[PDB]
Amino acid sequence: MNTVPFTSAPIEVTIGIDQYSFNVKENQPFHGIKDIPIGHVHVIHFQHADNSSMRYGYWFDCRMGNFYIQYDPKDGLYKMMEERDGAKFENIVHNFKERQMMVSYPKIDEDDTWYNLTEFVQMDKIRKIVRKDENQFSYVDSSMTTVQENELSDPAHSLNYTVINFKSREAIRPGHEMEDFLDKSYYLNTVMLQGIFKNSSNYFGELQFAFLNAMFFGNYGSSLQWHAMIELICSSATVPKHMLDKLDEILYYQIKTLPEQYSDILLNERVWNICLYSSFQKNSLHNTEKIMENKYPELL
Amino acid sequence: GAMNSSNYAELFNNDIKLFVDDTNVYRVTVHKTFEGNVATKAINGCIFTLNPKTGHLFLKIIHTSVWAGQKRLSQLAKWKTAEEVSALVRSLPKEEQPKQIIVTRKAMLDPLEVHMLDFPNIAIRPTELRLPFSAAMSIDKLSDVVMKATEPQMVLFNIYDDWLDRISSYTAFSRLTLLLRALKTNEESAKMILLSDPTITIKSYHLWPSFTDEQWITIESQMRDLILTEYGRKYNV
Ligand SMILES: CC(=O)NCc1ccc(C(C)=O)s1
Ligand SMILES: CC(=O)NCc1ccc(C(C)=O)s1
Repeated sequence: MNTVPFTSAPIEVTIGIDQYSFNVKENQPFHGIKDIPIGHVHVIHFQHADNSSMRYGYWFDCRMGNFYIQYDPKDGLYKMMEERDGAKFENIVHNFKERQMMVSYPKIDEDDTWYNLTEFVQMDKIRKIVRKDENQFSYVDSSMTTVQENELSDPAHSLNYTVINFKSREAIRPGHEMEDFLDKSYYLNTVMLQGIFKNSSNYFGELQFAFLNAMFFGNYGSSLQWHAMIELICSSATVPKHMLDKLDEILYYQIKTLPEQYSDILLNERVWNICLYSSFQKNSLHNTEKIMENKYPELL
Repeated sequence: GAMNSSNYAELFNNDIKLFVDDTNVYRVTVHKTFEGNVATKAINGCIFTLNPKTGHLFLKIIHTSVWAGQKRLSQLAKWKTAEEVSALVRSLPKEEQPKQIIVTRKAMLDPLEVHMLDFPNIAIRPTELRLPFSAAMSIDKLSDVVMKATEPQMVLFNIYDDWLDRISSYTAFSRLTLLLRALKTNEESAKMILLSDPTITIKSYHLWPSFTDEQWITIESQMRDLILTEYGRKYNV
């Protein structure tokens, strides 16, 4: 188990660690988070008590280094940093645990939620979508736009998501205009899977990354990406059977985890009704359709 | 975006545009089978592609053989329309291509946009106008060439005959839409009006009779009466 210590908590802030969150009061004696499960990527995110504008946070993998959080009073945010002096880090961590100034990552032993939301997400692949290669962790916030959003403005602060556009030359083969637009299997399987991602794990990882950034940061372009990658599968008549079964599980745990009161802005009515009721795959997402219908039957 | 009353004069400026109407592309007669089931028999149709400024109607005739062995023909028809319009644009020199294509039915937007991805600079637009282009098959000479066709074919017609020598394209378009609206509302009455006077002929090469300016006023007024008429007869007013 790993630790992300905090230098201090000078400003009142709601702190998230994966799907958990807790309030820290201005200058409350808080020195970070302990018992973080190794083996998964994680996100530690922030929403200031005084300006709920800008949720922001860091994707990180404790196997890639020793990371800590330190408030920057100039830039006005909690910043993730890497400690290269490993003994200095061990020394610091140990003191804070002994004085019990850390909250424990509070995983129920029955609870595979975080795994099921991040099964295909990889910090090294996270660095491909959020470009800032001098850090091993990745910063994301509410306002960051995507490369596609920027075609339609700072490219350094962008989410470089794979471009999906159903009315694009990439999506449509000359001579199969109707066929390729009404059945997107060519775009999914040849252009995207074989051509860009290489395999479905990679397809799933981007789809998972898009969802989590939409949920934790209310990042709109991420929500667009997540919906686009779903709709591309649902609108393809020819999808490998294991991908459909895996998609149903992915979406099931995503819908399960979503806040009940955020469903009105994170879930696209058109895409979901189309995916569950009209698309080629309308019969293939049994778990997802069952959780959607029992939790958000308003949307449908 | 969409074309409507507010931006009506745009149709007569000097940017080359075309209207596309697909309402006569897929046409069927519905009949009873021997077993007493119902079946359709397709008949030839056409795509109505009209430059409103010049009057040119690039009438692409859709021969029934294009439907052979195809499923979902009402959906195929919008894509076939799009494919033929795309082919037409591609056949044309760059300086003669549409800067805009206006589709009379919103269902044509995605088919056409997809077939015209090679032409990002051509605006594909809808319209809020209720245009009467579906009545184009009530023009005898257009109906004849479609029904006579034995293979795919494109025939260009000037739908304004020689009117533009005497009136503007705005006025010629308004005449055309009133004629078509009349023909759509009561085809028998409309045709009676157009032909009641055997001394006014349709010169072989034209679509409409050779009315003088004053005869057109009369004709245009009678077409208005008809459209008011059938409106009452329809709603009892
Ligand atoms: C490399 C790319 O653009 N898409 C494939 C991905 C696989 C895993 C990803 C994350 C972000 O974990 S992204
Ligand atoms: C799209 C459009 O209106 N283009 C201009 C013309 C091309 C060919 C024409 C004739 C007179 O045959 S008119």
